[PDB]
Amino acid sequence: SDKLYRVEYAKSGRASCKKCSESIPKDSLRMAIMVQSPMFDGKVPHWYHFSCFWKVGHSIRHPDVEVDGFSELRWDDQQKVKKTAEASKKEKDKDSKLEKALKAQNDLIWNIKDELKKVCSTNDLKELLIFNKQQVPSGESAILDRVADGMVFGALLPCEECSGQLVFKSDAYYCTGDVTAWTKCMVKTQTPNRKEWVTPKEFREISYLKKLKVKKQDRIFPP
Amino acid sequence: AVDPDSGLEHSAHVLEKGGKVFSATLGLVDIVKGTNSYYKLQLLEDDKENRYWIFRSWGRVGTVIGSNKLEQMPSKEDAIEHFMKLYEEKTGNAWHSKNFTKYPKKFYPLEIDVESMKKAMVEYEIDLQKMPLGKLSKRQIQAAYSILSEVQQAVSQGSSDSQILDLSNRFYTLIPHDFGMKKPPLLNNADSVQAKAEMLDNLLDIEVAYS
DNA sequence: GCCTGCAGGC
DNA sequence: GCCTGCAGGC
Ligand SMILES: [Zn+2]
Ligand SMILES: [Zn+2]
Repeated sequence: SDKLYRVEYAKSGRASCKKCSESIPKDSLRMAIMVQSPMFDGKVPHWYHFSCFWKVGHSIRHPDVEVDGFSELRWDDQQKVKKTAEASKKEKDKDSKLEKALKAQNDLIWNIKDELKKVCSTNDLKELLIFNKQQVPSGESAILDRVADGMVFGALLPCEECSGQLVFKSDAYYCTGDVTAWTKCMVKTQTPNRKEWVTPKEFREISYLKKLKVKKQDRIFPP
Repeated sequence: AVDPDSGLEHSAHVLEKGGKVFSATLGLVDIVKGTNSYYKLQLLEDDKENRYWIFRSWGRVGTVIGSNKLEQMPSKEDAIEHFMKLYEEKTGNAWHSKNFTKYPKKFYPLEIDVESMKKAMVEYEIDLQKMPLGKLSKRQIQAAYSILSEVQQAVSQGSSDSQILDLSNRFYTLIPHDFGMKKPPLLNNADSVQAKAEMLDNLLDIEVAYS
């Protein structure tokens, strides 16, 4: 949310690097530092190629939290980031098991997202969100991430106070409703209310992914 | 009154249609994200000619961050259409209507009206410090004081800190301050509320004097 | 805050 | 191919 560094996958190719000053491709790994824009009120991301970021003088010792959106990346890319950052047997086993179950939940989500990208269009996913009484976000990546959460963990029910929609941040689920026309609803819980997912009549690939889902799972959050 | 960042302070005057002073100052505040932004919008006529401009200015209150844009409109009427379009896009509610309905993440309008100089300069600078965006209307100041009473009552209740947040946002939007780059502080402390209350009392006395 | 390359809609 | 709104960039 209010962090300093932020990593993600390119939502478009118009982003110009700040080190090499050359365009960046789409669907590619990219990091950035948030800095106050001298042109208006609010932070802005200065983006950098993954290769160009480390030869500038930024010392990040633990990207596990210092970087926004680190938990929503592919596990191999998370590992690559951790490695580049530098350039109790019962407690250990419990921790390694959680790290392995977290890796399992990660690549499972991404594999479901990939199958969706390969066998669905943009307007296709638009209708899917509307079916389960969910809001339509602004962004292709956003729409994809929400459809994956609704399939696995279930369709989110409205807020109990604002009656608004909830979304997943790095830490937990946040509410995006408007308690008033001035401020926004500030709700945060790692366990929201939600009914089960409903694939419509035209959901031939329901078994193409949902059936494969081992199912009976719940979100595993970072420490 | 014309804005100086446009460079036409002496060259032009604000156009008007009786009670439609084409000059608005809007503000929006959100403390959970630490934003306190202003928006000046003006439609300027020439001092005496058939030349009309549109001026937009934005940024954080009492802070350098924020740029401006002065664009030349073709005629003396379509400029009004652009004015109204941007007004609605930034506030939600219409340019002229009794319904001052607030909108989520949308601005809200603000009603506006010898070694002696070596010190008068400092006095005017501190005046701007107290009023980072200029003079206010007694209507809005009294509304701010009533919201202050609401906040005092809600803190006496010691409950619904979300309502405290909402009321603090409404107030700071109604009364700007030069927080610099600092996040606007919450109004949960009795000392802070009484201090801002006596500040508003001093300002209201100064304004009733100015008559 | 404003600018704009771009994709869906026709 | 045109067009117009906008999610993305800054
Ligand atoms: Zn680069
Ligand atoms: Zn809510």
